[PDB]
Formats: sequence, structure tokens, C-alpha cells
Amino acid sequence: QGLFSLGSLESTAAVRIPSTLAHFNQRYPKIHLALSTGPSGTMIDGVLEGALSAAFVDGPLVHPGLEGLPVFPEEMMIVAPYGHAPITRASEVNGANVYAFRANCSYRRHFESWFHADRATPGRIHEMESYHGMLACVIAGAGLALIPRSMLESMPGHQQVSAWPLAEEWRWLTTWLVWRRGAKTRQLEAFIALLNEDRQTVVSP
Amino acid sequence: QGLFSLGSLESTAAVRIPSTLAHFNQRYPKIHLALSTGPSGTMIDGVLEGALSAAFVDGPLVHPGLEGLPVFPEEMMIVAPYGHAPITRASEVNGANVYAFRANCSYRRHFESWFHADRATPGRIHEMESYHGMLACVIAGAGLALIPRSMLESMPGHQQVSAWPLAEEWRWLTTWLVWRRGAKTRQLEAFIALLNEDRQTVVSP
Ligand SMILES: [Cl-]
Ligand SMILES: [Cl-]
Ligand SMILES: [Cl-]
Ligand SMILES: [Cl-]
Ligand code: NA
Ligand code: NA
Ligand code: NA
Repeated sequence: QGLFSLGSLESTAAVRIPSTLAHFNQRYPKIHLALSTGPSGTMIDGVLEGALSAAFVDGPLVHPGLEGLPVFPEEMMIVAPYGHAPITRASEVNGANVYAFRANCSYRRHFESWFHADRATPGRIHEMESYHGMLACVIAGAGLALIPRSMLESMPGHQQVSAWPLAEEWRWLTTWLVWRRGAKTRQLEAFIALLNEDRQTVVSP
Repeated sequence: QGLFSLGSLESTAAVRIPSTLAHFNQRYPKIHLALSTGPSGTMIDGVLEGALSAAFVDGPLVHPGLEGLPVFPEEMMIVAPYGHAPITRASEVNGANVYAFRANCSYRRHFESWFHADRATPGRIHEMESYHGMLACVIAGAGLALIPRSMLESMPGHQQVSAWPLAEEWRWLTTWLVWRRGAKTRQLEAFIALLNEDRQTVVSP
């Protein structure tokens, strides 16, 4: 019996990889898949140190100690209290209070940069421990949040908010699968094979 | 403009109160609803100290510094890797690895007690920071978890697990709304009124 230690972003684990995790479990009954979640920085360190076999992390891929594959396109949605007018540019919500998922620095920085590009700013940023909590604050009328569409639409509360994608250069991010630079192990190759049988559906129309 | 500081369990915030939060936001535009999440013990302390106006917490209600209302019935589901035979008693899964939501001690203790009642035990308990992460470990074949049906069925991964309710005396728990003992404030009375227009649907068939 072997061990495949896979790290993942919270959002990816929630709405992108469940089907692949089940398939891998059933395909390789003698491999123990150990799934952990955390921030990209921490996971990358775990992959580099050998504590993780691979991890789903925020792009872009820049660390020379890693190799990787771009896997999931995420559509970044600005989320507001119910019935709010479509938000198409940051000046329209200048000074608004913002709620961010603490563990995903890349999404927070992206949201901030979107404000700054239109010479606007959030009034303040509140770091939150969960997507459900973040969404509940928006539902309650407290401010705005930036959440991938895939994650947003999986949460019941999406019925109680209004959401729109960010404008083109800010609309899409990419979640990568990364591993330690070098020949892939048989287990990782096996995992990528099962994963690929799905990401054709995710990227294709 | 006033402030209503409401604490809530993660699960309750995810799948029980979104509609009520939106209604309260729209009904009282001059009240700022500040929604926080955390473990019951911490929230109760916040209510007692005056940091929170009220909180949704795990029952039963025993602290004499509080008054409260029983609100949501939660059906406790044992969750296993896909296709697993129905689990009706703990001896059937004696020694299994268990995944628990770190913040909800009451649900962890409940699960442990369910094992012990049948002279069984989990092999070990792994504390997890999120329901999605907990569910992903089960999907991956790593063990079992105890999750309220309302929460479970809201997560996409529920399609990749098999789940059954615990047997009668272990099947149902109750989430309470609690506040500091004394006359309720006008805001709390107002919140309870909007809440009551919904919990008839939650409890009734
Ligand atoms: Cl994330
Ligand atoms: Cl990228
Ligand atoms: Cl909870
Ligand atoms: Cl109770
Ligand atoms: Na396994
Ligand atoms: Na408000
Ligand atoms: Na859902």
C-alpha cells in the first residue's frame, strides 16, 4: 500500500476535484490518498520539502523548484447584497467594505488590484476564515466579496446575493497542479491521467 | 443607524440563515447586521461579555447567564466513501478513521459517544478546518465523518459519498438562538419575528 499526499485550495476541494478524488480512490485501492487544504504559499513549501506529492495552487507558476499543469479556469465574481445594480467598474463601488477569504492571498490581491486599476479603493478589507461566512456577511448587507463562480454557485446563499463577473483582464484566473521538479512518480502520472479525463469537460464549451 | 452583532455556527450560516439575513437587511436598512462565525463556547462568551447581541449555538441550553430559543433541527449523517453499505451501528465500522470539524466540539463528542454506545471506537480522529476539506477526505476514501444533512446536501461532493442518518437517540440535535438573560432588545425581537416566519417551514412536514 502506497501514499499520495495531495494539497488543495479550499475552493478547488469544494467544487472541482470531488469526482477525480472518488475515481482515484476506486481505481487504486492500494494507494492511500491523503488530502490536505491550505494557502498556496504553505502548500508550495510542502511540495518543495517533500511533505506533499503535489498540490492544487493559485497561478501563475513561477517557482523554479516546481513543475506543473494549468488545470481549472476560475471566473472571478464580484458578489453584492441582493438586487444591487450590476457592477462593471470599481469607481461604482469606491469606498465599499470588502470581505476576503484569508487563505487565498492571490484572490485578495486580485480584488485590490481591480479597485486600483480604476483609481478606486475598498473602504477596508475584512479577512474571513470561510467562504460561507464571507458570503453571509454580503447577504447581510455588510459589503462585497470576490468569489470564483464555481464556488459561489455551490453555496445556498448565492440565491440571496447579486453577482457579476469582473471585466475582461480581471475576469479569469487559473488553478494549477504543481509538483517537485523532476520525473513524475507513477502515482502522480496516474492521478494526472484521471484528472485529464475531466478537465476537457471543464475547459471545452 | 444601529448595530446587531450576530454570531453563528459555520453550518448554520451556510445553509439555515441566508434567507433570514437577507430579509433582515432589507427590512431594517438602518440596522447594520454584523455576522461572525466561530465555535459555540467562544460565541457564548461573546454573548455573555456583550460583544455579541445573540448567537446561533449548539444545544442544549444550560448556562444561566443566557436565555434562548430552540430553532433548527439537524439530522446527523454518518458519511462514508461511495457505495459503502448502510452503517446502522458503530460496531460495523469499529476502528475506522474519523474526520471532524474542529470548531464544532459538540458534533465531535456526539460522534464519539455514538461509537462508545456500541462498545466501539474510532481508530483516530482528525480535526479539520472546513466541511469541504472534511468531505474531500471521505470522498478520497480516508475515513468517515459526521455532518448535518442540511450542510452535507449543500456541498457538491455529497454526490461522491454514501450517507445515512445515525440511529434514533443519536439522529437529531438542535441549534439554538441565545442571548444575554434579560429583556430582549427591540432589534433582537425584530430578528426573532423574521426568523419565526421561516422556522415553521423548517420544523413542519
Ligand atoms: Cl481558495
Ligand atoms: Cl496563471
Ligand atoms: Cl458547525
Ligand atoms: Cl438541545
Ligand atoms: Na485508499
Ligand atoms: Na445594513
Ligand atoms: Na450546493
